[PDB]
Amino acid sequence: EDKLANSDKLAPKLKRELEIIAEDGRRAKNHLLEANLRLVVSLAKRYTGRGMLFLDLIQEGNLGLIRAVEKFDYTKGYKFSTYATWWI
DNA sequence: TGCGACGGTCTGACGCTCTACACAGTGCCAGGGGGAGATAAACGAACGCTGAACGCTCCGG
Repeated sequence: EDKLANSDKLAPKLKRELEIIAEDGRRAKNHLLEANLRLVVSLAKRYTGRGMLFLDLIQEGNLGLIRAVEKFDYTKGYKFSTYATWWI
């Protein structure tokens, strides 16, 4: 999606393939997010019962978790949970 | 479709004062942006000093 975001002229079939890869990447974004909904629910129930509703805490942690997945890299050899927990 | 019945939904449940009260278990710091207060200077203003100067009654030789 970064390559197709550029203004350089490429093949239209190549741009279609890049859009397909971008759609697959967005599907991966989703799949990771519904993978980690359970852990953000657990860490939100860790912080409940203090004047703020449970589902509000879950959704705010979900915002923190999409922040986490925006700032996650595979170069460091650690699991997603221990890095996501700080942002949650 | 007619049947009860099963169920949810919804409502108020006389009136006032004398009286009448308050509310509780789970992280942490660094980097950076704004405006509050102190500073010393500045352009302009008017504020004083300079007695001088005009004019008066004046006691007067």
